Amino acid sequence: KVFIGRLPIMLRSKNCYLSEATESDLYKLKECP
Amino acid sequence: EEGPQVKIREASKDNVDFILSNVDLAMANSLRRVMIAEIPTLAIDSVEVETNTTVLADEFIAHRLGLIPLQSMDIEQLEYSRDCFCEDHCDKCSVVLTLQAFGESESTTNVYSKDLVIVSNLMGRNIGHPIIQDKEGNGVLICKLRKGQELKLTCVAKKGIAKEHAKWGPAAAIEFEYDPWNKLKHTDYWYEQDSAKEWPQSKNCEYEDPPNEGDPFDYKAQADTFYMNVESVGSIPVDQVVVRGIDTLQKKVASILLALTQM
Amino acid sequence: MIVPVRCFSCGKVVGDKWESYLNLLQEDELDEGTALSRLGLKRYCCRRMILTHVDLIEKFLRYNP
Amino acid sequence: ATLKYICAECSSKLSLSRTDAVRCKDCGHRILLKARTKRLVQFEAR
Amino acid sequence: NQEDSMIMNQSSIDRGLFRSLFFRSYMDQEKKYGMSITETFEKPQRTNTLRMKHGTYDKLDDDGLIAPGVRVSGEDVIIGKTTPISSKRDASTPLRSTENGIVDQVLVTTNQDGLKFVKVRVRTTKIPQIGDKF
Ligand SMILES: [Zn+2]
Ligand SMILES: [Zn+2]
Ligand SMILES: [Zn+2]
Repeated sequence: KVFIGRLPIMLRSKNCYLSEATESDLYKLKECP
Repeated sequence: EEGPQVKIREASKDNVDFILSNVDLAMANSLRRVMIAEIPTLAIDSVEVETNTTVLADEFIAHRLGLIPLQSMDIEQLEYSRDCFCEDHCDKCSVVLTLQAFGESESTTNVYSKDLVIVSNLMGRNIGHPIIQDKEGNGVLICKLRKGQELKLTCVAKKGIAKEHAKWGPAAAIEFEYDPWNKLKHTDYWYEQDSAKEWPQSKNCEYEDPPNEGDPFDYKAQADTFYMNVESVGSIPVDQVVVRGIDTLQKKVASILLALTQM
Repeated sequence: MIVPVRCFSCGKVVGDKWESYLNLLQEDELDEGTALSRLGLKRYCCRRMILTHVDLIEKFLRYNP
Repeated sequence: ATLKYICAECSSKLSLSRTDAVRCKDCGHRILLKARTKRLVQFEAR
Repeated sequence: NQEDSMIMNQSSIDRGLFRSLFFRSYMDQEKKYGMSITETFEKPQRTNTLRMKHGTYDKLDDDGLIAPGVRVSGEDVIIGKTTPISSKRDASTPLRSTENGIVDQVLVTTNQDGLKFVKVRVRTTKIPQIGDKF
């Protein structure tokens, strides 16, 4: 409903995009597997 | 026949195993050094980059390029750039190579030493051609390309010696040994129980005779007869790595004798 | 990260050997040791050169542009 | 032919000037690179 | 090789033994002074103020940014930026005094608040020299 600031995210955590990306997805995302 | 004799045991396109009879150690070693550093070869020594869509650094490739062996046969009929009179280089002192590479295929496209091509005029002398000892006829993988990975270079190869850079090294490794049975007592073998049983006997033990226990030490004994193996990287053929090793060393001694005449 | 041209120690051109080394292990199902000597790598200076190299170039190529 | 800037993601030449918007022509992403000098650089082969 | 030191094969060093690759990223942003009083990225010269760097600006393009091919060296200017007042005071970032190298990759983007954001990478190759630890 209401916005109360932004929370920094840990890389490879639940809320990080990279938690579900495959070896090939990462290479595509310019991130090291 | 003459002063120091020679007996070729085994020979190939890239390896000569011989015995140097009737010589001094100093001479046999001076020849070793000359073959290592003082023989002149041709090597890439300027890499002008145009495009590099590669994963690899321009200088990584540049360093890598010099280390490729080039035909150095008729090298002696080519001036050292430094002694030539042109600003930078020309056909009298340098061989110009050109490399163009692009990943046309979906699969990784490779760049080989075969892919370099001479653009300068060789004036009808066996030089510049990259050495390909490869069974498949490619020889030396420079680097790899993906999709639109492009590589455009111009290379200037010049005369030079390995004492300036190991890329101008005409030889791989010179195997050198004398006195297999330690008769000259030039070593005091480290041991636990039996020095003779602990230390392996070299292949050269068949070319000399075991000392016989009850025989006292020969304090007069001197080392002539040296078992050597000169290996060529490819630039110059093995026979010449030896021959030019002998002529270069002669020329060095000659210069001294010649310089003494100006004095 | 791409096979070194020449062995650091004695300078035997180890450059061409790579592709042929990988093919001896994969295809000819040879053990690393025998495969090495088959390419002609006699001294251990040359032997480590191939035997101990990690071809990171293949990883870097996986990155699109 | 000659390119001021190159897009990082879709590697599409963008050859822009100032106040032309730092975004790319198709995908949004501002990333943008500077693309090599035509004044060719030489190296010693050591 | 006495007392914790070591001798190394120069012939091996040439063949590529223990060669390194050193990169350094230099970063800059166009500063904003409230009333749209913003700094700009440009190759500057003389002009009324004259507060400027010793080093050569002649390596910079018209955007005040070196192209990714160039070989930088001394106190050579890497990023050319300028601040006006109430006009060439300087704001340019020169290559670290000690250093030298080749411009590797130059990126021009935007900071979350719409300012011109620039990162410049400078690549060099490190050869194992004498005081080099191992
Ligand atoms: Zn010339
Ligand atoms: Zn070796
Ligand atoms: Zn884009």
